[PDB]
Amino acid sequence: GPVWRKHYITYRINNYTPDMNREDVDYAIRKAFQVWSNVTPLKFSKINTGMADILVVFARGAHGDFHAFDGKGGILAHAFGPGSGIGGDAHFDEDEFWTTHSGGTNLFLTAVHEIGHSLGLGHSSDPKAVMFPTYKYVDINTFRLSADDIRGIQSLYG
Ligand SMILES: CCCCCC[C@H](CC(=O)O)C(=O)c1ccc(C#Cc2ccc(Cl)cc2)cc1
Ligand SMILES: [Ca+2]
Ligand SMILES: [Ca+2]
Ligand SMILES: [Ca+2]
Ligand SMILES: [Zn+2]
Ligand SMILES: [Zn+2]
Repeated sequence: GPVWRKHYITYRINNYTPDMNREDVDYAIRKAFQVWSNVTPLKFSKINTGMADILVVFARGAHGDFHAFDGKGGILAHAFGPGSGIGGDAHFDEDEFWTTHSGGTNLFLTAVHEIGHSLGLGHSSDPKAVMFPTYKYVDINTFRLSADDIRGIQSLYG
């Protein structure tokens, strides 16, 4: 049907992963959402029934990701552009070992990046902006966002 929205976005979480703790995914995804929403004119909303805009699914390198990247570290996940259905969703290398709160890779870091890809604009290309390709494990404790960066996205279409 006729799709043309620019404020209210939908979201859906996969089966809470097989390993990754569900409560952990909700907390990490919740915090990232507030950071992306509180810095954006477009509010977001998760559900668990009807179709949604940003869909988060856990899979191992196979369906793409450049002939299946890794499954034990390296990258964490990726997301596509707009569109419908599949478009706007992301895939996290579930095969690997994810660590909630601490122990390695946090869901928050991937949640913020994955989310920004769906809504957030282009990247910065610079070892500092929460979007750049270069991966660097960093507990959310230091996950800080430049005022100019967040202010630019909110000031653009907001
Ligand atoms: C050109 C292909 C890019 C692949 C790079 C790996 C992939 C990119 C993506 O998420 O889309 C990935 O899984 C990934 C890459 C970077 C990060 C990060 C980060 C980060 C580091 C430090 C700070 Cl302060 C903030 C964020 C996460 C996942
Ligand atoms: Ca990985
Ligand atoms: Ca989608
Ligand atoms: Ca896993
Ligand atoms: Zn993928
Ligand atoms: Zn990116």
